[PDB]
Amino acid sequence: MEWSQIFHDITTKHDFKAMHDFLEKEYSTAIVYPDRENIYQAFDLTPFENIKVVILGQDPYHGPNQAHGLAFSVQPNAKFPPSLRNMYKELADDIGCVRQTPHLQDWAREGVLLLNTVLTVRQGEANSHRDIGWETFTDEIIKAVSDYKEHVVFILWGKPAQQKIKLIDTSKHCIIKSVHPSPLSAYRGFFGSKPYSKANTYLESVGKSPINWCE
Amino acid sequence: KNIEDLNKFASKILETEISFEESITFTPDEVEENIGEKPNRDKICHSTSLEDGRVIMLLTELEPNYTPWKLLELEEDGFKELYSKS
Repeated sequence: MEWSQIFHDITTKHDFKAMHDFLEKEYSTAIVYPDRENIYQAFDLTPFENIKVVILGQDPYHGPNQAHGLAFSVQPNAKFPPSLRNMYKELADDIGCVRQTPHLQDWAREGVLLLNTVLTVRQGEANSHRDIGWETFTDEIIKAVSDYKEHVVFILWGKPAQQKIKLIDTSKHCIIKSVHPSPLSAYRGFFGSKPYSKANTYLESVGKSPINWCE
Repeated sequence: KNIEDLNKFASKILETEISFEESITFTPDEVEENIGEKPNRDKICHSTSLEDGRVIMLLTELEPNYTPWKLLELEEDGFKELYSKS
């Protein structure tokens, strides 16, 4: 099964014309992140059939030289945002390795769908493109991954992400849920979460190769 | 209103250059479990790490107005309030 077929079925079932017109006009008249050419990068680097793990984010980073179409990732030569710092701290405490780059393209290639629920945002405006239609799309993606794949790990950080358990068949799929790695929430249960070993233990339990979380 | 406004607001209250890197939406239950108070409405937590190693968090209301609500610095076991509406 290919993204092409899944995107086709999703775009039959819902009219995205109004969204594509709006987004056309937005890129014309505003700074919109990430660059047009990266909106779907999470899909390009992680074909449907290579999905081992789904990590949900909210909306892309809204500062320059930050978002590139992956959840949590930023550009290689960009400041490490706090949530990533805490992801990297736990990863060192959990797996052992210390990541020197804040780019998560290697994760995506390993089989981690780094899917933001909302795939665009206006500069400096958190949630600016919430409910222009991106959640309709993303929800169908999450539903598709659950319906057609056999045994996938969904990692759900914070309650907004955890609302998507509705779309997951929790009898087929592994659910790793915890408080957000944001510095507001991290010390109240994200440290010692061990989402990375837990994911790999589950993948080996169903005959899938571990994800190499390190570089 | 946008991140410039929140950067200026938070820069005034700390008297050094603040640039917020990320904005994460939290539910009221989530704000409660972390700071002790349960708001009536979703908050967005705009966060940054500074050169001196300090972690600054501005909680605001939702889009479109991102009205401040609390400003916090991270301590060993908890937080330090640097601004509050209450």
